[PDB]
Amino acid sequence: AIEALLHDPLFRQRVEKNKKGKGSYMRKGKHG
Amino acid sequence: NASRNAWKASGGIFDIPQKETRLKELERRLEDPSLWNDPEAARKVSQEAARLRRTVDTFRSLESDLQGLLELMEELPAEEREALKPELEEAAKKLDELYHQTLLNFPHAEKNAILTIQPGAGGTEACDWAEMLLRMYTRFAERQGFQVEVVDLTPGPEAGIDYAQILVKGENAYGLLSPEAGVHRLVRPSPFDASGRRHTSFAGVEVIPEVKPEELRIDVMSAVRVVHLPTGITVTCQTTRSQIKNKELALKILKARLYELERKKREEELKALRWGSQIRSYVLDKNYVKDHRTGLMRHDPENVLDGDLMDLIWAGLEWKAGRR
Amino acid sequence: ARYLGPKLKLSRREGTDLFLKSGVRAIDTKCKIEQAPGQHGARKPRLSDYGVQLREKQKVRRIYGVLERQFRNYYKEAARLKGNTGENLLALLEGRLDNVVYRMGFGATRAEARQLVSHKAIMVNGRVVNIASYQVSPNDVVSIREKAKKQSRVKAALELAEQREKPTWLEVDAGKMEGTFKRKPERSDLSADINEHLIVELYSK
RNA sequence: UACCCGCAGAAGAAGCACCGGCUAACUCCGUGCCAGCAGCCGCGGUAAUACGGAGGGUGCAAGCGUUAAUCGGAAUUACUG
Ligand SMILES: [Mg+2]
Ligand SMILES: [Mg+2]
Ligand SMILES: [Mg+2]
Ligand SMILES: [Mg+2]
Ligand SMILES: [Mg+2]
Ligand SMILES: [Mg+2]
Ligand SMILES: [Mg+2]
Ligand SMILES: [Mg+2]
Ligand SMILES: [Mg+2]
Ligand SMILES: [Mg+2]
Ligand SMILES: [Mg+2]
Repeated sequence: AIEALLHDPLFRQRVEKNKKGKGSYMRKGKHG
Repeated sequence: NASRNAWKASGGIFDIPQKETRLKELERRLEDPSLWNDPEAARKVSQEAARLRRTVDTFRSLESDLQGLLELMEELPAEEREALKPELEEAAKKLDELYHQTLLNFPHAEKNAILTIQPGAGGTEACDWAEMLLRMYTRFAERQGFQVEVVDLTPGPEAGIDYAQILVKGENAYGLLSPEAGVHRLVRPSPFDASGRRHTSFAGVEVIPEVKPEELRIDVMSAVRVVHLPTGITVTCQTTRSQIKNKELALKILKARLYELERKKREEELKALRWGSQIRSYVLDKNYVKDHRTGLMRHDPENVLDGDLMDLIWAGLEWKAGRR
Repeated sequence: ARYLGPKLKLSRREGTDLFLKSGVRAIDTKCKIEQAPGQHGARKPRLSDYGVQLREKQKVRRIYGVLERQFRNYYKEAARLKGNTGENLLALLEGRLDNVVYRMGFGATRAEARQLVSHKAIMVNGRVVNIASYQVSPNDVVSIREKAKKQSRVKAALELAEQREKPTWLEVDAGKMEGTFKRKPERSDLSADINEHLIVELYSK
């Protein structure tokens, strides 16, 4: 059970978007 | 400190409504010879009596050292009452002993265990994470006067370790590591990604207690493995250089595994008839470590990792005990 | 079916004096009339096209003390009728019994007038009319009934009115406490600060 | 019975949705890509006006929201066009 659970998606690698980074450009801001 | 002590002592009081009523019930119906004629009943009473007995001896300290403290401890600690404040150190010790007792005593808890560490997704990063995890457990073992026997270790290609399976033996090993078992999450800016964006990798930790002639094959690769084919799980050893010893080691691990497969399945079946996420996380950016289960957070990750946090383990154990 | 809560708050929100309190004491003393109500009162966000119209609508509704469905109905009626629409709506609003009473001066406030109407004190052509929303027609005499003539509130209201500006489309007598609704009011005779066109636009939306 | 007349006493009688933009209405606390939200765009990875709680506000009101179902917007089957 341990092994397959690990394989399952909920435990996929997470990466975050950047605010001053390379892939930063926000077309519309969170707030107007 | 005093407050802490009080808090600790309150737990002990928590087992006063259990001990008295239970005791009364036992003497009223179980102690009787005409009840005794049935063995099962007798056994039950004995179990019940065991509960009582625990409460008797250890509560005295809680009560006796509490009530006698206040009169002499109040104003003076340094002069003349330097014994009298460290007289309550004894009480503290007793309390600890009680707490620890409560935590342990549960099935298979004394017999040593063999935790496998399994990595997660991320690939290269993940293997490093696994290695780190392994290191922490090793340090914990070192800390707690244990002896670790390194069975499986397997390097990952780009970096780190793919698979490991480490067996420690000594004084109530399994008990401590039995909670850990499950997913441990590494939330930190990868050293391998040039961007240095925060990542998340994982590690399974399988932790198991230690506990046919033609349906097993033993193959050499000086290395050794004991493949119990009917179930279908293999074990592979590489600890010692001598072959027979290695084989023996393999055998015990395999046996343990067999038992594990059995027991869990049985339990499931019974449940049928009648954690989701990561257990822990370690968030190095934030210098921050939430155990998601049991709601404790340690703010020095380094300390935890260098050598695994006994305190955290104790909390986890307590939770597990409660669930049981 | 009525607005029961704080009256001056509404006024503050609007930005004006809606005449929601008797007018003995000037509104600036009772509340911060300039500052809109709430924790974020001083802050003045720039209001959208939609918003302004809505605000205007609210103001009008507030003034006469009328809820949305009824207001909508009134608007519809106005639309149905001939000539100008906003003006028609205004006329309709005026025509209500409570409003008329207030104008006459038997109410200090419109709320008071409404209450009076409810509580069986107001006769319209010598027949007791109990409904606030009742339209008063041209040449309809409307009086305090003899039981309600003794009330000190009524005289106070009258006095207050006498200080206030008198409407041209009515004719009212203080001793007899009966007034005559002479003709439906012209737009010019009402206050210019209300913009009925906006309301019309809103309902079209 | 409708209707009228008398009696007492503020008495027996206010909720529901929403407040990132579209869309009227903003702040603090908790959480920390979780738990959750969500019509569309999209919020949440430890200062969230977008989650949950509060206070404040807005809109409807003896109702107020959600879903389903039609036309409208859709000049997006366009005869008008
Ligand atoms: Mg109604
Ligand atoms: Mg018209
Ligand atoms: Mg807005
Ligand atoms: Mg919502
Ligand atoms: Mg925080
Ligand atoms: Mg916050
Ligand atoms: Mg943020
Ligand atoms: Mg909210
Ligand atoms: Mg629908
Ligand atoms: Mg069409
Ligand atoms: Mg459609």
